[PDB]
Amino acid sequence: KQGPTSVAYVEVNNNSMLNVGKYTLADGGGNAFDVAVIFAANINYDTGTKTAYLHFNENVQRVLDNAVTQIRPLQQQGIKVLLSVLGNHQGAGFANFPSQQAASAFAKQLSDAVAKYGLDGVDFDDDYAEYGNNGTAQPNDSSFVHLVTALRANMPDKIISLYNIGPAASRLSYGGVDVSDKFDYAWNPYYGTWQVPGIALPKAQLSPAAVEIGRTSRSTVADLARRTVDEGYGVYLTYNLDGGDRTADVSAFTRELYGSEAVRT
Repeated sequence: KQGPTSVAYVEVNNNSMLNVGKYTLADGGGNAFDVAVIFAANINYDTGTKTAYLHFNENVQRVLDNAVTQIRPLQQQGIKVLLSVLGNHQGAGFANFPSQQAASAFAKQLSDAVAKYGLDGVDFDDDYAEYGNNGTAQPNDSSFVHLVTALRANMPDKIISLYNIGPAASRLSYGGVDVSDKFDYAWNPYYGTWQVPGIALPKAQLSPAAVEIGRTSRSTVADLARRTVDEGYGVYLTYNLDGGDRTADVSAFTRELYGSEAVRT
């Protein structure tokens, strides 16, 4: 196969991670999706100890517990599985850790979870942190740099991506350390639009295109996939892959990115 890296987010509250592996190319049998993102674990905040901590809801916990049936088969077929981490309305976000020491401890929780569940990496979606809640601080400009540096050092051979949104997303430099190059990819969160991420990564690692499989018109899925290839960008983002038969929607972009329609098992 040859073309941009395709990513699929799955809201595990309602959908199965396995749907991502159901799609292959008619010509070649290659994967229609290269990366699968578990959406999403959380950054919670313990008001008592004034410490943020990683949290998994019932659904997230459940698929993680069942890695052998939910994640593992996706990986055997060559799809990389990432755990997305999102804000949870508790004031703590990726941009307000009080110190390097504090961000590092959270980064360790991340790498420990990735190691413990055999994941390929982590995705950051600094949304819903609702900074300030529970007496927390607003975003500062070293928190994220400290979090990313520590994580990258914890799992140097794995994936770390950025969902381009929120405070964290524009706090990539501090004290001479720009953490842009510690990200493997970065992509646009706005479905049905082309918005190039600001992060300092080469075209090969960015996805200005964003689509919601099923919602975005197949004509826009296609125009976005086409511009991706035309402009030379190396990543393409699909959000909310569900269990319906989305063969036509996947083919919309696979024909332009890879030159083959998709088949679904």
